Amino acid sequence: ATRELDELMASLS
Amino acid sequence: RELDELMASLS
Amino acid sequence: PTANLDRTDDLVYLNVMELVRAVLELKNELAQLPPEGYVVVVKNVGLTLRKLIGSVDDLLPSLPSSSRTEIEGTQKLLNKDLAELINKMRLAQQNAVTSLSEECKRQMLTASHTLAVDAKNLLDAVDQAKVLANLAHPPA
Repeated sequence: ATRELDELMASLS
Repeated sequence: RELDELMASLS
Repeated sequence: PTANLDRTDDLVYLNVMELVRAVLELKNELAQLPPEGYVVVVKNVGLTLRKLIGSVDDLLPSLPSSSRTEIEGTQKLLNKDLAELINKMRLAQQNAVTSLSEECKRQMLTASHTLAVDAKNLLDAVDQAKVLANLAHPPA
């Protein structure tokens, strides 16, 4: 399960 | 182990 | 303190240090850095966190299900930790030059700090789990 984290990671930059 | 010293470095 | 194990092949352990480093960069660079410079340092913390979580997920299979749980436990918590660090960073950016200019930066330092402490508690459970599953070896 990694779906939530790369959500935040996309949001910045 | 020495990450502890790295840790107390944050304090 | 932390367990003394063979860290040479502990990708968890290394990812923890890196994350702690990134967190450490942030701390003594906020006072200096401009608002657009906040995104970069918070990004590195995020980057080292996803590295970390990836190397823990790779392990989670081969280890006891009572530990799978509090590991997945703090893994969830760490996302919640990054969420807050981002949002406090965005606030800090948008509230440069206002009343809580400084107050938002204190919140960034808090959020990142607690992120570092949680990551350590992740390492700790991971260490215990490797032991409890005959997986751990003493320093070489």
